[PDB]
Amino acid sequence: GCTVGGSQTEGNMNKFGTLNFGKTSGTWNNVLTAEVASAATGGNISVTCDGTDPVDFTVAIDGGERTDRTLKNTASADVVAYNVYRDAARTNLYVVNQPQQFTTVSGQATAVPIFGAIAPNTGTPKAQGDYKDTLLVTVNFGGAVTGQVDVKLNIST
Repeated sequence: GCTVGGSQTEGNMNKFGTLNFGKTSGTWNNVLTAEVASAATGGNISVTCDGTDPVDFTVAIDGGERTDRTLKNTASADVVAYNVYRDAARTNLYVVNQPQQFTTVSGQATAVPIFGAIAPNTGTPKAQGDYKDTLLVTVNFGGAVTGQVDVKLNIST
């Protein structure tokens, strides 16, 4: 058997972790980054399987609450687009609903890295406040577990 590590059960859902982009003013000049911090330890989500042989699994991430990976501040209608990648260099997007291919490492927890990015926004001021989204991450073992990742950005003064 296999399980997804770092997950917490809360009200008949699994919470895998948080993708927190931090704090910024309503415009910003740099790429904003984040990495999923698991609910349990603040590290990567992972997969562990019993037995010694490697196991094939996939990881698919949806488009969030609005389908287009946008963070939203409820008070305003304002949104900020983002995306998630498997790699630090952002060469490998988690395409919406398309599985990424993994193998477990024998006898070890196997990381499922999730990197977030928000492009610079030098020209369009966003309203102050908390921005949120929730991604659903599905882990399927080729031999299924869905969890929530809470995405966060705060726009301050």
